[PDB]
Amino acid sequence: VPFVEDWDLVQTLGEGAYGEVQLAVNRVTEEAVAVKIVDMKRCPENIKKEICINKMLNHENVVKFYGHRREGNIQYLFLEYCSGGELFDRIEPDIGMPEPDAQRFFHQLMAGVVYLHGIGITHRDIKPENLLLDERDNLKISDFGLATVFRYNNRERLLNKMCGTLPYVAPELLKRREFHAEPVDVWSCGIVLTAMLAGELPWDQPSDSCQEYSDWKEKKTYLNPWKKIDSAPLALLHKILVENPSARITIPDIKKDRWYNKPLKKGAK
Ligand SMILES: O=C(Nc1ccccc1N1CCNCC1)c1csc(-n2ncc3ccccc32)n1
Repeated sequence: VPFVEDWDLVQTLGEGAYGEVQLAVNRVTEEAVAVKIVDMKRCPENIKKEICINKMLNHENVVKFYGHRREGNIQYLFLEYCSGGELFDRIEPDIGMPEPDAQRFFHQLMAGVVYLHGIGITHRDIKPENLLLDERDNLKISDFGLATVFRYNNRERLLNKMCGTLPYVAPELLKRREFHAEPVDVWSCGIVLTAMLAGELPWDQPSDSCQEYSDWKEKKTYLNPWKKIDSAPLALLHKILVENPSARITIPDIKKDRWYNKPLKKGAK
């Protein structure tokens, strides 16, 4: 058993356009889970898609989906709780974080992205606010509200929907009518890596009109944020933040990168 199906809402984890995320604790087991609550009266289609995609997810670096409950016009998505909070909060403004910590988070982010791409899913909005940490500081990708299928029955479909978050979005999304999904998620991962190592975002958007983006294209790496980044991870960023998505490094090649494979001091937590 009796009561095992009861959950107590104990605290608000966050509030935003998606609704709110609360921490819930099981009345009997004390198991902690996150609950995304949405007033479907203010979706029903978006919600269904998010649930359908969540149902496909089973990986250690992706927030797990436990199920959902519909109480009238309120939808309840039960998700894996990540007590370590958002990666965003581990990034010190203007500083970033220690390189070994950034590398470990990057390895884990890559593992989650490889998994998603392997099942034909693109996240479309990778950024530190959406990357969560568990009790051992293991990274988990969250928020599949913009996620979509880019490969089905072994055939790729090109994307055309402009979406994401400007400082993280790849340049082809702003310039081209259609584009491949994978390089767009690679690019945002490179912006996340830059933020972790420098504590700042390099540009407002990767447009010709953006001076900071122009400076990067001109290899002015003596300027911030680049100047703050050691040569080895900077060499990886030179391969990721490549304007032409067809020339941009792919994940299998990121896995062969020198910095990616450099032993640094960091363990779980
Ligand atoms: O799936 C989750 N969230 C989630 C699911 C769907 C849309 C948005 C979110 N959030 C919004 C706030 N930033 C993170 C993504 C989720 C699973 S655990 C969790 N947790 N855990 C700790 C925590 C602290 C702040 C915000 C969310 C948090 N959130």
